[PDB]
Amino acid sequence: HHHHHHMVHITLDRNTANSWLIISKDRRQVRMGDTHQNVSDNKERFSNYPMVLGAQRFSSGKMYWEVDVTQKEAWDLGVCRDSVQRKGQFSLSPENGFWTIWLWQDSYEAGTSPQTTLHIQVPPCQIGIFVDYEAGVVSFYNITDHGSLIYTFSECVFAGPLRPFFNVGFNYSGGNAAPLKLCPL
Ligand SMILES: OC1CN(C(c2ccccc2)c2ccccc2)C1
Repeated sequence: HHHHHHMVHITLDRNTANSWLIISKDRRQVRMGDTHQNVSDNKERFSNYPMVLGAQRFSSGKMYWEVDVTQKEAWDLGVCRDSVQRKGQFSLSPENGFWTIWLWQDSYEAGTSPQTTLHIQVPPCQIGIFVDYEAGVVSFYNITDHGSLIYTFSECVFAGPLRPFFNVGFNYSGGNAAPLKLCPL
């Protein structure tokens, strides 16, 4: 892929984070804490899952960023509507305003309803996410495997401003503490 030149500088929005997350000073890394991180509750925070949004809002154009997923057993990545539900249980689906992929129990899947099996030959250490707002496209690329395509959502009905979306996953196993990191341009 030759999407690199629509590169945008993404930072994380502390105010949207689940109360157990730790966001780095530079707002480019997030990880699961071992407790409540001593923040007040607010209506923006994802309550049930270890999720956080990027600060940037997109309503036009083409945008590209990269995320490091090294050493993690579980995570979700992609974009979502600014209007997504924050409290209680919900599925990741385009009907609920999410365009995502994930790793879970040694398989990769796209967040369709129902979920779609992904075919990845080289487990990725870094993921590229490309959004074309006008075309209605969200695509995922395997940076570890020369940028090979992972998945394309097309005919997307965004229905509002989009935000970068992150889930660091639970760490019941003790093998998923590693952070998600926004990679430099
Ligand atoms: O793995 C769980 C998280 N741990 C907490 C904990 C620590 C001591 C006694 C009981 C509980 C905790 C760790 C660090 C900051 C605040 C609380 C045990």
